[PDB]
This record gives sequence, structure tokens and C-alpha cells, in this order.
Amino acid sequence: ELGWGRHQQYRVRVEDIMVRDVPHVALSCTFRDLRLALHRTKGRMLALVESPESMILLGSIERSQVVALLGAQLSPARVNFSDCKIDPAPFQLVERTSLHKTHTIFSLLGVDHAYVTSIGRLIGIVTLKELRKAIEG
Amino acid sequence: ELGWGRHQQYRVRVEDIMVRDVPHVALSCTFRDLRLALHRTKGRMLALVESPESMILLGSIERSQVVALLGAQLSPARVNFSDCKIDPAPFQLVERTSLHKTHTIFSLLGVDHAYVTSIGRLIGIVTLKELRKAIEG
Repeated sequence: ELGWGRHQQYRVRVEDIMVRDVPHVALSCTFRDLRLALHRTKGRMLALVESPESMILLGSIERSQVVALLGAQLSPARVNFSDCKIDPAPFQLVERTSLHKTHTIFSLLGVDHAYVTSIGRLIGIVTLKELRKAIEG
Repeated sequence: ELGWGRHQQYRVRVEDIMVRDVPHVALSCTFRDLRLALHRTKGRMLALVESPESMILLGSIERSQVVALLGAQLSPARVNFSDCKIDPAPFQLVERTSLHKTHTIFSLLGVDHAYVTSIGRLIGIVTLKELRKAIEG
């Protein structure tokens, strides 16, 4: 784990290594946006946004409740996550941030992943894999 | 101090100790209401919002930036908060949180103030005065 070693990584900041692609989902009717997200992406989590070009984020959504929403459209009958749940407004990270803060947002304190952010903006999602990758290089 | 022994910090939550009138400001062009935020409440850092009908916590501004913006707008001559220094809501709170969780995010980061958000729409504000009261009452 981080810190002690030859000194060079004391320099590095979150923008220098964070992955730029976007598991976002729009606050709109289209199950096609959901289908495309579920096709293109995998793992625990997605982000919910006001619109693709405004890029304000509300919170996080996970594969089971969205494939169950698709399941609700699939049900024998003839998008609104607020009918069930939408999860906590998480931490965020600002582009300049040094690793020695970011380590103490996921540890000594329990959180799994973080959205990198700017004023009203979503830049991407960080995970422990990028983090421990960045610690080691 | 943290409290070792007989406590009800596990009984009671951020929703109980909440305070709700706040120095918030719209993204709007007019300065006629910015005049209120100068004295209608007392405090250092304000709550910038995406709309008086949405109240997403876009970020925070110190009085010395906004008073200088008014000093320029009423300079001897015959909106633009956008190019002052701004910071997004650095951490945010949700009603079901017990006092102990809050104490750790305050103390571990040296953050002086925080906002309650639920998902998006603000509910109220917190400072070192509220907790240093409520941990004894």
C-alpha cells in the first residue's frame, strides 16, 4: 500500500490517471439508453444525470434495479427510479486533487468508487483498480 | 471530543439538529436580490444554485468575492460569478446519518461547514457551531 518508496509519486493528482469514458444514464423515458448502457458496460455501478449535455449528477444506479426496470417493461402487461429508490449523493473528486487526500475518502472511511467532478459537471467514475494501479505504476 | 461511554449519539441524527434558512443565491442576471444575501443572514460561504425551483448545490463563494463583483458592477462607470474562484459542495449530508458519522467527516478533513442534499434539492446547512452544541446539549 501507498506512501513509502522512491519519492516520485508524491507528485501525482487525480486527473493524471483517471479513466475518461462515461457509464452515465439520462433522466429520460428511453429504455434504449438503458439497453445501450447495459450492452456497452459491466460491473457494479452507473451514474444518473439531468441530461447528457448538462452533466449535473443526482446519484448512482446499479445493474439489478435497471435490468428489473427493463424486466418491468418485459412483464406480461398492456424511466422513474424514484418509484423504488435512488441512492446516496456520494463523495466527489475535483480534478486537481492529490492522491494523499483521495486515499482518505475511500479508507479510514467506507466508500467504494467516486465521480470526478467540476462545477455542476461529471468527468468520469474512479474505482479502486485505477487507484491501486496509480499507487504502484 | 468524541465521547467514550454512556451516550445517545446513536439515538439522534442530522435531520433532528437541522437548520434550514441559508445564504443561497440564484444563477440569475439581476443584482436586486443579491443585495439581500449581504445581510439577510450572517456567514462566510454562500450556496450557489442551478435554480430557485431546483436548488441543486452547484457550489460556494466567500462574501469577499461577491462584494467585489458588486463593487465592479457599481464602479464609477457610464451576471458574472463565473470567473471568480468557486468550489463544488465538497461533501454533502443525508437525513438518516447519526452524529458520529458526521463528526468523522468534519474532523478528518478540517472542513468547517456542510450542506444536506437528499438527492439534488438542498434542505439546510451545518457548521462547527451546531455540533459543538449538540454533542452536549
